[PDB]
Amino acid sequence: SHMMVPCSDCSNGFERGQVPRVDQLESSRGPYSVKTINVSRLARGFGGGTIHYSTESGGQQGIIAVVPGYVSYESSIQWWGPRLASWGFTVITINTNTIYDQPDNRAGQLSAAIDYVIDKSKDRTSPIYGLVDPNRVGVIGWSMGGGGSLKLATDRKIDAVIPQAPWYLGLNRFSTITSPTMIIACQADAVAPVSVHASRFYNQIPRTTPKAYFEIALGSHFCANTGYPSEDILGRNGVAWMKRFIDKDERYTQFLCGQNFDSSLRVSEYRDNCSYY
Ligand SMILES: [Cl-]
Ligand code: NA
Ligand code: NA
Repeated sequence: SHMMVPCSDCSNGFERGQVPRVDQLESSRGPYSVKTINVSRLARGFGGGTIHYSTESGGQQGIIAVVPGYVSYESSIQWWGPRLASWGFTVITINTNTIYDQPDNRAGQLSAAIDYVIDKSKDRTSPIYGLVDPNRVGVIGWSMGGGGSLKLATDRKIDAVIPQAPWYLGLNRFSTITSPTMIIACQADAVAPVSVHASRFYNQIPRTTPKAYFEIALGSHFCANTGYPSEDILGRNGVAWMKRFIDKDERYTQFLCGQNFDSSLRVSEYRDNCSYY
């Protein structure tokens, strides 16, 4: 076997840390200090990126890979890295092999990036040696990368998916997705119109699969990217989503359900099937 460091801040399975306040979830950082490892483009199967991780709480950490869109780089999605790592996930934000790569290719690169992290967790020279649980993985993607994230869920066992402003064209198996999926939609999107992409994909996913549709009022296609004005609230729901579905931490259902999120002028629509969480 490979050495795995126990979680030393866990109970009730993988429930890590204390229950936060909503304002803590909305903050730019959770309770843990974020460390980073640069991954060069020489990495197998993707264009490199950055591993974000924390060590205070020990191991058994879920793994998350995050991918950008067409003609875009890691910075567009990088905010998810430190945000989620600060809550006890090992998170790799990536560049793609080329910026022109299409959704199904981006799905394979998310898969490769997960596997890269797993491989490093078995490498005695890596800071993340023994830190991760290869059995608990999630993905996040923007635009064509969001399409890729949904595609990957149909090809690999994925514990949680966050497609943001997703774009996908053609035949798909989204009608069979069993991974808990939180779609972030940008209301005014002219690149991946929600009526064609995000909303349709949400509606396809099985009723028994936990899901959410978080639509940012007036948002452009870029509305969920690094530095945009909804990092606070998108990150609140995203951290809760990954806690609930990667860590199986049911203390976090309260942050996702019964909230009437679209009462805020910032949120044009919120859908969920909370009765199936
Ligand atoms: Cl747009
Ligand atoms: Na590479
Ligand atoms: Na609203």
